[PDB]
Amino acid sequence: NVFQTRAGCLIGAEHVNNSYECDIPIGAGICASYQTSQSIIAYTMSLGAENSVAYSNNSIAIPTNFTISVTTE
Amino acid sequence: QKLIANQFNSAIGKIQDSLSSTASALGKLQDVVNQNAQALNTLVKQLSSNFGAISSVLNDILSRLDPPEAEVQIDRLITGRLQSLQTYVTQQLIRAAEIRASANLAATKMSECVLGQSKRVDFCGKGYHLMSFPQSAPHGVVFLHVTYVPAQEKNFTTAPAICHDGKAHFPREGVFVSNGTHWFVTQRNFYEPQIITTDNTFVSGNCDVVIGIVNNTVYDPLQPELDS
Amino acid sequence: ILPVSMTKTSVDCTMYICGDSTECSNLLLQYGSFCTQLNRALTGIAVEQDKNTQEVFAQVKQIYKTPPIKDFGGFNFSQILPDPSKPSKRSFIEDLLFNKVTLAQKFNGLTVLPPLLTDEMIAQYTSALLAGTITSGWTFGAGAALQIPFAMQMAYRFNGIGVTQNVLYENQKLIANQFNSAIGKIQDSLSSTASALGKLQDVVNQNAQALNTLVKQLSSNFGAISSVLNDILSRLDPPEAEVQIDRLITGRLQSLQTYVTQQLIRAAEIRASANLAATKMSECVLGQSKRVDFCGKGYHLMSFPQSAPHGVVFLH
Ligand SMILES: *[C@@H]1O[C@H](CO)[C@@H](O[C@@H]2O[C@H](CO)[C@@H](O)[C@H](O)[C@H]2NC(C)=O)[C@H](O)[C@H]1NC(C)=O
Ligand SMILES: *[C@@H]1O[C@H](CO)[C@@H](O[C@@H]2O[C@H](CO)[C@@H](O)[C@H](O)[C@H]2NC(C)=O)[C@H](O)[C@H]1NC(C)=O
Ligand SMILES: *[C@@H]1O[C@H](CO)[C@@H](O[C@@H]2O[C@H](CO)[C@@H](O)[C@H](O)[C@H]2NC(C)=O)[C@H](O)[C@H]1NC(C)=O
Ligand SMILES: *[C@@H]1O[C@H](CO)[C@@H](O[C@@H]2O[C@H](CO)[C@@H](O)[C@H](O)[C@H]2NC(C)=O)[C@H](O)[C@H]1NC(C)=O
Ligand SMILES: *[C@@H]1O[C@H](CO)[C@@H](O)[C@H](O)[C@H]1NC(C)=O
Ligand SMILES: *[C@@H]1O[C@H](CO)[C@@H](O)[C@H](O)[C@H]1NC(C)=O
Ligand SMILES: *[C@@H]1O[C@H](CO)[C@@H](O)[C@H](O)[C@H]1NC(C)=O
Repeated sequence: NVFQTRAGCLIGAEHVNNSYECDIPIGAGICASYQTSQSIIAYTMSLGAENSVAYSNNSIAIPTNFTISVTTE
Repeated sequence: QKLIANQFNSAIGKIQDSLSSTASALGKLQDVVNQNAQALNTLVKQLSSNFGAISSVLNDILSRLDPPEAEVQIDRLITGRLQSLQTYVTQQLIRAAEIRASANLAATKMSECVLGQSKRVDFCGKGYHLMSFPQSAPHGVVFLHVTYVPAQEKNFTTAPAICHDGKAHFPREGVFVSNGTHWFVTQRNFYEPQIITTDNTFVSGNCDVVIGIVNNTVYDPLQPELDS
Repeated sequence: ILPVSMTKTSVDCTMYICGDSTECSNLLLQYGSFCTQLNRALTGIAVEQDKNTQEVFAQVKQIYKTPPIKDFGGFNFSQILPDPSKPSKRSFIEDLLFNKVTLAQKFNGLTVLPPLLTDEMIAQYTSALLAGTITSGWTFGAGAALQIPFAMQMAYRFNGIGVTQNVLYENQKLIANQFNSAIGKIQDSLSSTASALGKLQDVVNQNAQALNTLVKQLSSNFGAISSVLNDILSRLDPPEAEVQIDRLITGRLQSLQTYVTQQLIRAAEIRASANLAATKMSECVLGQSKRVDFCGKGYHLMSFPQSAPHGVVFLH
């Protein structure tokens, strides 16, 4: 199986119309990953989940609860 | 208090388990060691190279060739090894500069996040910063940032101000919210409704200039007391 | 304006020094492992270049988008928000910045690799950041985004800089008009003047000059009869032909050494600039800063990021 990208061309991996997070970077927005079938797929990476706040000129959102988190650096 | 204590204990247990299970979290500290080991190994392995001479060992050359060209071979080896050492030293200098650049940031973080509380956004961990605890590590330091994150949201209907007697009342510290029928004033980071009164609001002129003002009664804590 | 990344370059060693010459490669093999250190250093530089952009821009968990109705209390953000009409989802000022920058052609063993993130992804990232800043304020930098009317957000900022909110609420039209006029003025200044983006053009010029010098170094005799490997091989007796070739090999190797060292130093400087840009994006944009002269002269209110070729642009 032969696939052509902007950073050369990839053989041995199949194209997918979906989009997921980047697992193994390749270049020009193309990331490859190991599906599950048990094959290797080359897709276009997705930046993140779509979201749209319900903005309005007289609407607010005030939290009613909290959570304490510990982060290691 | 009890809920926060339990959450902190659970977070500490969770990070301990995460460190105990996954071993790929210390890549930053391992990269320096691997790079230095590779540099030293390459520098050592560079010895066994002819560099254009007959042999890679000068003792063999001296024990087989007479001085007039043995010295030429030795000079070739000298040039090669000297330039290789030059390259290694330059690489070490650059890497040491990078490490010092990182150590300065580590010192700044230790001075600010640990010894005090930082208002710099996204400097001592995601969310609002509370405190930090330092932990040592081989050729490095590890911080445990403690942060505060709001959890469960709601929906309300705000208002920039409120008219009571033609005047305009603004919140001293907080916002005006409505649960559908009544109006309250609450702090901006935790839902805690309170009755609107002359202790949470300050007057500022008439109320035909503000855009979006909605009028409702404002309680006075003195009239009922004066009634008796 | 401040740069964030440089060109993603890589140069082959054997092809550069001994391009199509078996004898030259055989001679070069005697020098040890000098054909791998340069490749490793350039690979590290490339990975660092990718990481710089990945850490400067990718700071949003989701991809927010502005509501269709642009009712922001009189403010006008149409000059910075994305334009769906354009084939690429880039704003007006982003297009202006892209058209103000001008300028792989060599094939002596040198290649350039494309960046991991295309410009469309960078535009989407900046659009998400800007929409989050407009709609939710700074609450989207801590947890989930919380909607809030823009006038109330501006009142919060005014209270942040020690000015009572009734100052804003009773002058709203004046601040709206001043902000719109300022946006128009900066757009006109960017459109007219051309020397504002020197900090981004000089990096490209330096890289181009370095590559051009490295290529031009091929035509140096270095003390030999000629600068062509084939010419020396096809004319001279091999026992002295190899002696002549040694000088060329040494010269080209040391030239590669010099180029790699210069690239390393420049990459370190660019990394420092990228770290500064990331700090500014985290502080000025996702919140309000009390550090004097950090987010622009005067008391800081807020900021808007805009992308640029190999760099980022803030509007404090
Ligand atoms: C705020 O959130 C906390 C957890 O994040 C809630 O505490 C939990 O309450 C449930 C009761 O339904 C218990 O079963 C859990 O054990 C509690 N968790 C912890 C860690 O104590 C808390 O109830 C929430 N606040 C409100 C008002 O509901
Ligand atoms: C909005 O909040 C007010 C104040 O809490 C609510 O008014 C009270 O509602 C409870 C029942 O939920 C009654 O027992 C009280 O008598 C009400 N207060 C008064 C002074 O009459 C009101 O119901 C809330 N609105 C909604 C839609 O939940
Ligand atoms: C605040 O209350 C006043 C009543 O005192 C409302 O003013 C009335 O507005 C209507 C329509 O604009 C007029 O026809 C009346 O003559 C007004 N009354 C007075 C006494 O001036 C006002 O509408 C209220 N505020 C809001 C936002 O509705
Ligand atoms: C925000 O400003 C832009 C200026 O770029 C306005 O777009 C112009 O609007 C006028 C009408 O007042 C038109 O005559 C121009 O042709 C528009 N220019 C462009 C480039 O389209 C825009 O209208 C303003 N926003 C609002 C809500 O009016
Ligand atoms: C799905 O992918 C195939 C190639 O694998 C492509 O031919 C097809 O057009 C894609 N589907 C759509 C809707 O684009
Ligand atoms: C507030 O209402 C909007 C639409 O009315 C909704 O999309 C949003 O989820 C609501 N907020 C919460 C916290 O549920
Ligand atoms: C809010 O927007 C609505 C339109 O969606 C408009 O009718 C209303 O007057 C606006 N409120 C204010 C205070 O301007």
